[PDB]
Amino acid sequence: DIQMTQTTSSLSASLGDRVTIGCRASQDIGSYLNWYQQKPDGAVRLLIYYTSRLHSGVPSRFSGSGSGTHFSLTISNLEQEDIGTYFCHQDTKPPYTFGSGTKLEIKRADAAPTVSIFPPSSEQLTSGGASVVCFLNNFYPKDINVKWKIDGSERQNGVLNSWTDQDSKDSTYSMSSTLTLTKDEYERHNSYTCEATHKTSTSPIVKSFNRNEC
Amino acid sequence: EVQLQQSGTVLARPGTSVKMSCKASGYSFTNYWMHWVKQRPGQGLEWIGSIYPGNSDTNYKQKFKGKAKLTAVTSASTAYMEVNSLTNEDSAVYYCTRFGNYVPFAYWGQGTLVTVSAATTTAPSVYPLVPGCSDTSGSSVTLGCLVKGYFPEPVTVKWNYGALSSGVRTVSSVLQSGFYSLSSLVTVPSSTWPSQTVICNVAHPASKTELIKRIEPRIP
Ligand SMILES: CO[C@H]1O[C@H](CO[C@H]2O[C@H](CO[C@H]3O[C@H](CO)[C@@H](O)[C@@H]3O[C@@H]3O[C@H](CO)[C@@H](O)[C@@H]3O)[C@@H](O)[C@@H]2O)[C@@H](O)[C@@H]1O
Repeated sequence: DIQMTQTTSSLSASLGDRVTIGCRASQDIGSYLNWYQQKPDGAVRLLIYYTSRLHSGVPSRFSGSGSGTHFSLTISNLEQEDIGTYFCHQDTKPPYTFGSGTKLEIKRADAAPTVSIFPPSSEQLTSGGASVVCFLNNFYPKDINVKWKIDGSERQNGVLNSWTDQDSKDSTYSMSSTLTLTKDEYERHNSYTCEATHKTSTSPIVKSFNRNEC
Repeated sequence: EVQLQQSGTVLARPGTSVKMSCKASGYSFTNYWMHWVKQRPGQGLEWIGSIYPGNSDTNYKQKFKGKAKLTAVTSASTAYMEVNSLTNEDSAVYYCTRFGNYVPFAYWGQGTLVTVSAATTTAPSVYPLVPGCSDTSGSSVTLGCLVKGYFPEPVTVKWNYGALSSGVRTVSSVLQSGFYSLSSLVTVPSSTWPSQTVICNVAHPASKTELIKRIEPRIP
């Protein structure tokens, strides 16, 4: 079939900047190249069809170009609402094929995380489990490290890390790190600590609690 | 005007078949081709085939002949796709999408998530996320719910039955040892909590469960 190749899988750019997303076809497809935008909730929307024609409610900021083999979607001036994943699509004739997408992130001013720590609930504890949660709120860039210390000793096992999607309004991220223990393991130690290292500060933000309650 | 309404998430055992639906409204169903597109995580988009409901003509990507079957029922204004001999490779979000006229895929369904697995449905356990016994100041409190041990996807979380949406942060689900977990957090003014019911609403479509978890201060 016709292989559609996208230039890059991810792109980061500042508000107001010109942004290009590229697509290449393994054969000449003339003008039969389309651009769809997919949002985090999975919604798909046609933006550009037949190489260069804008579809419904698409801002004048968007334009398309094509040589027949090399194509690009261009955003003149990046706006908040432009977050999403962009896919190209050739429809010369069946079988239709698609590029594998380019995820577009907004490059924001650096922002330090606000850190919160959550001891296990009595509800979980009574059931025999113990999860400890470190929450890092409203930071940029996405890259962030969370270190757990149990009774002062580093713990890597049983830790699960996850991020939100980039905030649609202010471009920040949040993330949680969850340390999973048995109740018995949890009650065998006193000090629970998470340390968050982020490029905004050379020193980590540290949050702790003591199982013996302060 | 034009809407494409797809069926809900499905869990299916390997080797069996699933049949999903795409109800069309707001246009003449029989006068436009309906296409189906497969999205597997980190595998882009794949075109499956299309059907013209007016005369029942179909085409397929060669790969999907005998694997996916497209049908349409005019009286119901509904397009169907039946995928047989299910393998892990068939776990995906499937979209129905309308083609034309003089535009390509102008209208899309919301997608149908298929999970192929031998594992049974497991409802999540929900635990409250409550600050430690009074140790941080002081105008904005962060609360939450830990959602643990569920299968398959998805789970959705909302706050105060959807009335609370500002300051809500819900992290992506993670898969570990066959099960999924996520957490949702909300940051609200100190005068709101513990004053008013901060409830998280946890829905798990596969198990048909709709859970609530009250967020209450710790026992002194
Ligand atoms: C301007 O460029 C855009 O317009 C192209 C779409 O234009 C066609 O849309 C009308 C409907 O065409 C479908 O119905 C025709 C007759 O059956 C088929 O040629 C079109 O169906 C597609 O072809 C496959 C069947 O061979 C079927 O799977 C597909 O649905 C037609 O009047 C216009 O030509 C769009 O591609 C360009 O972006």
